[PDB]
Formats: sequence, structure tokens, C-alpha cells
Amino acid sequence: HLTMPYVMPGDGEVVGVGEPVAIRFDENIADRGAAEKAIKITTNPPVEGAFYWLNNREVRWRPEHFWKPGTAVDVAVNTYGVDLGEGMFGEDNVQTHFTIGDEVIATADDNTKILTVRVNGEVVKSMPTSMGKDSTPTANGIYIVGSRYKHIIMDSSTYGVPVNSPNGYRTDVDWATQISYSGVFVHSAPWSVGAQGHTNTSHGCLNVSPSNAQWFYDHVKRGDIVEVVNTVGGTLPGIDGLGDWNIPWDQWRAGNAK
Ligand SMILES: *Sc1ccc([N+](=O)[O-])c(C(=O)O)c1
Repeated sequence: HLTMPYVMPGDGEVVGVGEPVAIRFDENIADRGAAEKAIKITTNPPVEGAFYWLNNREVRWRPEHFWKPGTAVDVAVNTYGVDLGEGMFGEDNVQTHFTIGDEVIATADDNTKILTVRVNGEVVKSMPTSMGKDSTPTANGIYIVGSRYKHIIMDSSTYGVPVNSPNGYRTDVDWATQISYSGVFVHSAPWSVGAQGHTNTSHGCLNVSPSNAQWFYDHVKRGDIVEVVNTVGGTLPGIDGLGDWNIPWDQWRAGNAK
């Protein structure tokens, strides 16, 4: 009858302008109002924000617009002993303190097949890209940068197919930056450099050259933004995990505690 809260981002971290505050409990929360009342978020410079639940275990808090660089954020999760409903009580308190770094916004336009990275407003890279093919398109929308991997094996088991079976495969991938929980990454794709800037060839990921992928890995951080426009796909769900900014402010602010 105890549930532990876990808070992101990490204490002392510098994050990008799109990073939400996240509180994820290890059990489903029956009384969302009780949980929200127990979480106190302070910012400097002061800016208003609000809570929205992505599912029964995890609540997010963010402002209306992307954070101002330099903002310092204190999060007090004062859940110890709090009745979170159906006889579940908060097992402990948590806190975190973080700051916002440079504004880093990369825009991938399917009309041009270019991924343009802007750092504090300056165009710093114009990367040819190859996105998802028509049958497996990359969704449009605002994506938040998550984890980064120098090397990762992307294999067929992600789509339910065993690696050693006739249609199985496993691919060594370098410089992979996650931008959705649905499985979209910006990564090195040496095999498709000819297509990048011209044709979409992937299962949904943003293929770029080895040089550009390493640059992206080295210069982006958790909470930075990738925006995809003009693809034949739909829109990234607001509840993806890294899709929070796709929910309009009035819906987000109104919340879903009840
Ligand atoms: S989204 C994504 C990235 C890389 C690879 N890969 O196999 O190199 C895939 C895939 O085809 O499974 C998907």
C-alpha cells in the first residue's frame, strides 16, 4: 500500500527549453488531485506552468511556451504519507533542482528533406535527411530530445520479428538520439547518404550522415526540440512520452485530474 515517486529531470542537470518536469509513480494513482496538491514547483524567472497526466502513473508539468534559457527550477514532491486514494500512500518525498540551457530547435521539413539546427536563433547546421517511407512515415509534430547513445543495435525484435529467423536483422547504429518513445531517433545512416536530401527510405527514423549524426549527439541535450513538418504522416501523440508540446495550452492547463 505504498507508492514511490520518481522525478525527472535529474538533480543539478542542465536541460533544453522543451524539458517538462515529470513525476512518475511506481503504482497507478487513484486520486490525481491529491498527487498534484503535493507537488510544488518554483521557477526563477517566475513563469506559470500546469500539470497534465500522460497515463495513470505519470504527471507532467510545463509552461505554455518553451522555457527561457537560464531559468532555475525547484521541484518539491511532498508525497510522504499522502493519501493517493484506494488505500495507497506516498512512500517518500523527493526533490530536484535544474536549470535551462541554450535554446536548441531543429526543424525537419519533408518539402526540402533538410534538418536545420538553430542554436539561440543562429542556423548552425543544414543536414540532408531521409525520413520514413510513405508506408511507414515519420509523424509531424514537436518532439522532445531524450536519451543519446554512441552505439546501439536496432534489430527486428522491435517490430516482433526474431533476429535469427529468415526476415530477422540486427543493425549496428552510431550516434543515435531518441526523440519519441514510439521509437523515432536521429541517427547515423551511412547506407542512405545518397537518398538523404532527396528520398525517404526509413522505417520512421531521421537518417543523417555519420558526420552530422555525431555533431547532433555532441551538441544536443535532453529537453532540446525537434520539429517535423510537411510529412505524409499524422501528428505525434501528446501522450507519447516526448510529445507533450503537441497538446494545446488550454487543454493542458485545464488538466485531467478528474
Ligand atoms: S527507426 C530505425 C532506426 C534504425 C533501424 N535499423 O534497422 O538500422 C530501424 C529498422 O529498420 O529496424 C529503424
